Amino acid sequence: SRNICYDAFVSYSERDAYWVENLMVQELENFNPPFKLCLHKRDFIHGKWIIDNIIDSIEKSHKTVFVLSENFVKSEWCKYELDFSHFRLFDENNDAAILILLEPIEKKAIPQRFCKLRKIMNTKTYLEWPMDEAQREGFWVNLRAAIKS
Repeated sequence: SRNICYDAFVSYSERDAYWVENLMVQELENFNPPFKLCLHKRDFIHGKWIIDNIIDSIEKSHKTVFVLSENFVKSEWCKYELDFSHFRLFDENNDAAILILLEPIEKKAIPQRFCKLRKIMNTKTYLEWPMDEAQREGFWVNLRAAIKS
């Protein structure tokens, strides 16, 4: 396109919206230099359809960031379990997604048909949002690193 690319497309839920739209934005969009983000629940076109918003954002951004939380799992995850004929390269070998664990998640409760997700949890690969405020600086450092990895 003209230059309408993005560093990351961030999918998350409305309940976690404050964190993403304040905390993450200040550490990324307001970083220096800054990152260009497509925020799932802030930049989606109203008229445009759902699947177009998703597929389109994903394709227009270098990476996809999932902000995992109990609520995000119940309310937004499924669409990401079962996917269909669009990534001619299969997301499984397409840079992989960046996962952020905003809060802990009782994987016992996590369905079981959520194969991808369960893996994720076990693989224990994700940037865990620290309870200790003294350790959040490092977190953002890791986040930016990952997005630009």
